[PDB]
Amino acid sequence: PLRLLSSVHYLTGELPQLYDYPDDGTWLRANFISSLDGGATVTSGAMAGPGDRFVFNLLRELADVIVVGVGTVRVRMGVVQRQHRQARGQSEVPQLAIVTRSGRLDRDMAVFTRTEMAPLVLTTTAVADDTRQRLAGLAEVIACSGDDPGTVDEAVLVSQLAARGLRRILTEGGPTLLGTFVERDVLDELCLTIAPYVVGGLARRIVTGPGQVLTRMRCAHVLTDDSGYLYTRYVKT
Amino acid sequence: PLRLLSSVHYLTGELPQLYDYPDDGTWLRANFISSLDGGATVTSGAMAGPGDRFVFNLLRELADVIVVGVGTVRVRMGVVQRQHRQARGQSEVPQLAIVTRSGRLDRDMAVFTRTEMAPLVLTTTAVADDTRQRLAGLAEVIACSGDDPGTVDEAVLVSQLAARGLRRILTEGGPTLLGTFVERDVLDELCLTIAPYVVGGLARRIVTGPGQVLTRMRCAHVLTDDSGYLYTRYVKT
Ligand SMILES: C[C@H]1CNc2nc(N)[nH]c(=O)c2N1
Ligand SMILES: C[C@H]1CNc2nc(N)[nH]c(=O)c2N1
Repeated sequence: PLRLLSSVHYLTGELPQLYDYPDDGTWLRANFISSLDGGATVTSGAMAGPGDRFVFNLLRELADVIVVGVGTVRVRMGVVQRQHRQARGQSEVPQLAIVTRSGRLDRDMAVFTRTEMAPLVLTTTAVADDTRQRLAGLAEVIACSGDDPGTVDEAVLVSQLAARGLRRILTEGGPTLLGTFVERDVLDELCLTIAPYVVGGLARRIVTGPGQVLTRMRCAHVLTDDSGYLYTRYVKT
Repeated sequence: PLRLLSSVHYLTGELPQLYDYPDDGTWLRANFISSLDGGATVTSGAMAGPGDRFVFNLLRELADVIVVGVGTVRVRMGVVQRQHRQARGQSEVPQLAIVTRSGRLDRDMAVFTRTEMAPLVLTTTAVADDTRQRLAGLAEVIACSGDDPGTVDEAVLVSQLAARGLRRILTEGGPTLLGTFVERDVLDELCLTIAPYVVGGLARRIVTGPGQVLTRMRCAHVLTDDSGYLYTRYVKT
């Protein structure tokens, strides 16, 4: 009933295929890293070696847009990355989209200053106009409310991105945003690097919040390196 | 730099070898299960299928003693298990050891009633005598203090078990106890079942507490089944 996994193929070229987005339709992929004991932070960078950086950069290269919660904002491509993106018919650098319920973003933000192009600000119908005026010249502000003008509806958010030709979506956090995607069951795929460390009880998980679900996912692949990291890809359902 | 893992060997007999304890010396192994998003509970049973039950029972079968914190106590072997244990020179059923700093255990406890043999109660020098008197007939009470008679020293605990011929140690929790083992760096091995679910932000991790470490571990193996569970074994350092 059990089978041993082992190294069977040196990844030839072949990696982007293992992380391909579907040929059509919207697809929301998350990429996170955690310790063996489920801790997300030490930031997570301390747990991330060269292999994980390689996967991380690849997933950014494949994405139309990278969606990030505003807590975490408090995107570089190199020549080859830009080439590959252009060949596949994408913008040279992926768009950044920042999720905020309050819209309380400052112009003086690091996020607005060191980019090639204006990020998207994804927010509610209720604060969209004022946010649009305050961020004039810096960001495109998009209302992502469903039935309730005072909240962000995750399915609507995803649809708003798709409607702008940004159907291949990547999110890297933070844990609150990811927790809402998981709670609302709009997360299509989780790529998770399992780092070979234990960190003890203090650290938070890769998801936080009040939500509680039991969403079955299918294991699409597990990669590894000599350092004993596991680079996993799981897909609904 | 990356290699693809895949199924290469149907586990013939062969499983206990993959989970062997060292031939001599003390060895503290933990066995836990968690979701992809690092949640330990839904209890953890809801995430545990037949494969995980099989591994769980095997690890109990291999152990000299199972150490559990008192929060979690609020051990069956079948004929074949007993045979195997006897062949390897072990007691027919592994000993249970309950860790308590306060010693505040009641005689009326479920843990004392449905067992073949008296559990060990691992506690402090300061409360050992009174605990010994209250639990007369039900438990052997062992003081596990190091320099401080009011605390449990994890290294001493492990040594007290070893001194009684119980050098092959398994712990299944709870998260506070595991968190102290991790914090004190006395955990030699973690067997971790990664269940193919996300559960959202509410659940706790497999470890809790104030501790914060960065302990590198080596990946000894990863097993899998058709359901997409990963049964991992990591070892210090
Ligand atoms: C901030 C986090 C976010 N998500 C991640 N995912 C992987 N795989 N590696 C990281 O360093 C990080 N950093
Ligand atoms: C109570 C927990 C304890 N540790 C475990 N480890 C595995 N692998 N499976 C479980 O159900 C459990 N149950």
